[PDB]
Parts: sequence; C-alpha cells; structure tokens
Amino acid sequence: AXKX
Amino acid sequence: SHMEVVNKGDYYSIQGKYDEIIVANKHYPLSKDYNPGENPTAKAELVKLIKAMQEAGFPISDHYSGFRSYETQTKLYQDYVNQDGKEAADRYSARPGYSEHQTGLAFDVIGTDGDLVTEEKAAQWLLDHAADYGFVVRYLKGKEKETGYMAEEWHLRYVGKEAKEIAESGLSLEEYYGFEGGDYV
Ligand SMILES: [Mg+2]
Ligand SMILES: [Zn+2]
Ligand SMILES: [Zn+2]
Ligand SMILES: [Zn+2]
Repeated sequence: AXKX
Repeated sequence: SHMEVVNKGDYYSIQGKYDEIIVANKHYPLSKDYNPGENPTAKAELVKLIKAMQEAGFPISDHYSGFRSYETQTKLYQDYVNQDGKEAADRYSARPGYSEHQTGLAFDVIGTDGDLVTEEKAAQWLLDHAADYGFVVRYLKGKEKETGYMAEEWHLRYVGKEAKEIAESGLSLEEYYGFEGGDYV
C-alpha cells in the first residue's frame, strides 16, 4: 500500500 | 473567504481563485454513473511532466493510473480489502464513488523502480515542480486526518493555475479551500  | 461547496448533481465543486475545483473524498462522494474519462487539459499537462521527468533521468513509465470508473473501483477496492482487511485498506484505497480517479483529474505516476534513493529523489521532484504543470501531490505527509488517506508520493491532482499557491501553503486542499475531509459518514 499505498492508488485514493 | 471560506466558500461553502456547491452540488452540481454528479459531483460537488468549489469555486477556486481561477477555476472550478471538483471535490471528491470520503466526505464528498461522486454519483455511480459519473464516467467522464480523463480530462484532456490535465492529460496534456501530465504528458509534458512525464517527459520532463524522463529527460531529467528518472525511470518513469509512459503509462499511468489515470481514470478509474465506479465499476473498476468496485473490483479494485475489494481486492485490497482481501489483501490487508478493511481498516488497513481504507487508509490507502477509496470505496467505490469516493475516488478522485473517477473525476478524470487524478493520475498516479509509475516508476518501474527500484533504487529507493531514485524513488525519493523522484518523489521530491514532484513536490518541487508538479505545480509548474497545474498538478499537486494530494496526500501529503502528516495530513491523513484531514485528507482521509496516508501519504502518497505519486498521486497527482490537476488543479491548474492555483497549484503553485496551494503548494507554497503546505496545506491539503481540505485545509486550503476549507471544505470537509476526514472519514466516511
Ligand atoms: Mg476504468
Ligand atoms: Zn491515485
Ligand atoms: Zn463551510
Ligand atoms: Zn449522474
């Protein structure tokens, strides 16, 4: 992770 | 100065200094049918930016995570939930109808990777020069309570001419424009  | 937000139907928006600023976050959702595609002005600016980064020497790909529809989002979200659960997924992945990518104004730069030193150099480059092309790094460091999401170096949001002023403040769009952020419901 991390796209919101 | 604090302007209250205006519902346009499919989306909410706030009147910026030079342009209408569409608002999409955990507090302000978009409609299910809203399927605009990518913004051609923002598209033309990102292309210029990517070439500047590539010619600067950074490994940056010719493709990007640009527009994502509600439907795409529905399948993207649940996969991240599968991966890390729901509390951890919500920190970096929006539910269907809350993602800035659905607006056509948000794009994730891809690095292909991965020297780490090269990544953070690239991440700083964006902070220093993304405003030049009307973009801003949306999810800044230590702004997760305001924006709703943890820090993300590659997610750029096209705001246009006011990008320079917003970057110099060091604020989130929620703080700068003074509209609500935070969590759902
Ligand atoms: Mg799609
Ligand atoms: Zn993104
Ligand atoms: Zn208000
Ligand atoms: Zn609609």
